[PDB]
Amino acid sequence: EVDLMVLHIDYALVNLDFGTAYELGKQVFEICQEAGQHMMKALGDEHWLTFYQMGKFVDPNWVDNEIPTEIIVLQMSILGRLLEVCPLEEVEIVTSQWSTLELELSARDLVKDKYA
Amino acid sequence: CDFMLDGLAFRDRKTLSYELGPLFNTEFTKFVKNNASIILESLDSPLKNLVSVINNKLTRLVAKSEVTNWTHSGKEIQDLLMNKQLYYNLLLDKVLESHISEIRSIFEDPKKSWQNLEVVEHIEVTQLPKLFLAISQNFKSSFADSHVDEQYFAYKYNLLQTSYMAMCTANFSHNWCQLYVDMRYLIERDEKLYRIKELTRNLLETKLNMKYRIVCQLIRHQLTEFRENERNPSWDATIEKLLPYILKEIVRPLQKIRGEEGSRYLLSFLNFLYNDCVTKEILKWQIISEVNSENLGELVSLLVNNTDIQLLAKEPSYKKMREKFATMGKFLPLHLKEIMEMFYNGDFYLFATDELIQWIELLFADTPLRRNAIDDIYEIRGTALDD
Repeated sequence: EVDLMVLHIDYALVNLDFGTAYELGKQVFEICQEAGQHMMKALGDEHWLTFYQMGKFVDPNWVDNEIPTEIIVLQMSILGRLLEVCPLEEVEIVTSQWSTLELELSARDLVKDKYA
Repeated sequence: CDFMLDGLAFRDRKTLSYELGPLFNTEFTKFVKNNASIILESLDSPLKNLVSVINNKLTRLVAKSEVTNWTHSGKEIQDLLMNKQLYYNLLLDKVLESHISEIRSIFEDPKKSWQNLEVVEHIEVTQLPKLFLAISQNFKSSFADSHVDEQYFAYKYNLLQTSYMAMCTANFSHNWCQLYVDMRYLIERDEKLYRIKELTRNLLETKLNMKYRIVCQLIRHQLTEFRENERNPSWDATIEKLLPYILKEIVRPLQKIRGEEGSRYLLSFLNFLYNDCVTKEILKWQIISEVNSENLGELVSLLVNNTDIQLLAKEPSYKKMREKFATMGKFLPLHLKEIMEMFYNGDFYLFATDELIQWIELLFADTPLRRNAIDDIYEIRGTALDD
């Protein structure tokens, strides 16, 4: 079921449905969190690449090709939760991406947000 | 691979490569990686010779098989085989893996005994600072007899710091200020955590700027309501949304910070709230009607009356800003004569001369009484600067 749902998340990224994608992500995360540790490890070793791909999603249609601060914090939380159970050999890149967001996060005008 | 090359037919080899060369690539790669220690243990070894053979042979397999669905440049194997000059970066990376797995398991505790927060001088701080300190101990200890360059250790150490803080923030989605105070305690325990300090200041600025966005958007929406509607100002956004959000998401957490940083961010927050959210925003108005002036007066009144922070009552800036704001909410619905005579009393000592003139112009229309008032205030502030 998680497999079908992550497939759906994948093809929705193919469809750019970051909303529904993140919703199913909420869904599957909470599903596994009350499923168990084995499930954490399994989903991790099976689809951390998926989660990474989609935590590094960029919409070409974004205003000025700039990521919305809402989407910024969204992907930020995404990477934060991922980092907890993703395989070790990847901790760097995601973290970089994390900082990649964070620095960008620390580089916008928040009161008058062009991307809100 | 021998049976691939010299044992299969062209189409056989081709099919079988097409099918498993991806798996071949990934599995042989990950094996070499996991076994990097024993293979790069020696400079020249039948193991390294054989593995270079296998790499060349797999490359020749990609070639002879002429496969595209999977490719194997072998360049990675060539490089790792040539990765003889580090011999410690691999070990340091294994140490990194151990430490990150350690910190992960640290968060994987089902009993959540690490979440048990202990009051240390008075800040409640979880047990995670101690475990992170210990992991830093273990890592600096691992670097002791490692010949790793001191330029890769700093990057990997800041990477640990960043990853760890991201882990915690993910585990501190709602008690983020507790995380902030725990890491402030860590900084007080170890000032060499500059990545930690910059990141925690950045995420604190992030959260405050986020609620600042929320409150300025909600304030601009309330001012939009005020400019659009004059009968029902709809204090709902203020009374049950803005004031409680401020108290229990800003005031109470910033007090929980409980330090010069807590008080300073409270003080900056009420700068942004009194001045930036309201004073600057109200000053941006074009005209204020009598009913709109009464509504702003009431808003300002129940703000100063609803945002008093007795913790900062001793702060001269707090008192000055709150008195300026309360006297704003006072003089908003008053008449020009009252304004002039309470200015003669000196109550506008917190208001700028130009700000006061703009206030009178936005409140009171084009009248010679307003011109007298403005010239009186101007020249009073002019003789007040020659002494």
